[PDB]
Formats: sequence, C-alpha cells, structure tokens
Amino acid sequence: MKQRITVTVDSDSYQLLKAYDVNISGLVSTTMQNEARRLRAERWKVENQEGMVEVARFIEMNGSFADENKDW
Amino acid sequence: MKQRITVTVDSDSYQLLKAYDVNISGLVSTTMQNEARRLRAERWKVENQEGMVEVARFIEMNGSFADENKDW
DNA sequence: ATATGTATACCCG
DNA sequence: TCGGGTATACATA
Repeated sequence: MKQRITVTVDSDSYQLLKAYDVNISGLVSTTMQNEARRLRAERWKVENQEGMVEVARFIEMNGSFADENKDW
Repeated sequence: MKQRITVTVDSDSYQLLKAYDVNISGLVSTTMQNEARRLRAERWKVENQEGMVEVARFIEMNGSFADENKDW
C-alpha cells in the first residue's frame, strides 16, 4: 500500500535537499535500503560521476495555519 | 513552527528503517544535509521494457467469371 | 486512479 | 491549532 512517512524537519536539514529538487521520495527510500541493510554507517570512494543537473523545482506546494484556540 | 516532510512511500525500503526502530525523522533530514551539501547529481533510473512484435499473415483472393454475348 | 506532498486532530507536557 | 507521526482529507502533478 502507500505509507506516508513524514519527518517533520525544519531543524535537521530537509529543506535543502528539496530546495534543490528531491523531497526525499527517492532519497529516503534509497538511504533506507542502505541504512536498512547496513543500519549504522558505510564508506566509499571518489564519486567518479559528472554532475550535470539543473534545478527549477516545481511540484511541492502547500501550507497553512489559523490560530483560534490552543487546545484545552 | 516545524516543517512536515513526508515521502508517501512504504515498501521503498522506508518501512525497513523504522521497522527496526527509527521512523527516519533524524536520519532523513540529517542525511539530506549530506546530499544537500554535496549535491553532485541524481542517478537517473533507467527502465528495461522491450518494444518488438511480429506479424505473419496470408489470406487469399478468389474471383468468378462471366459469359455474356450480344444477342443477335 | 495513483503518486506524491502536506495539514491537521490527536497524544502527552 | 503546539509538536513527531500518525490517517485522512486535501492539494497538486
């Protein structure tokens, strides 16, 4: 099924990743497999890959808030 | 005010992380800072679907004949 | 009809 | 609204 995982960041370092163009959908799930298998920490070598990607993120858009109480 | 970031995933390895004991909250956004700091380039996920097909056809073509004349 | 992201009432404090 | 994380409700693609 579809499980909505929500990491209420605003602190750790979420806004940047998506600020560039990756609202963790593929990131989390990717990190997940790695963190899932190894669950601790790993190490690799030089990227050995060219970085030719742009931005212009345009998918995520929402947000609201209206104070009218406090809750008891 | 914090910020809710949610990957509507489940089986994309996400569940496995929290399945252990970490809803990834701290991991996700932390990890992001790493990919947000380094942001080299996303790994374009390629497919593997074929696009070939056959035909093989052979019907027939039959016809009739006529007599006629002129009649005197 | 999904896929994806998000807000929000709730929970305890 | 209070928040992590939730579902659903809702927005958006």
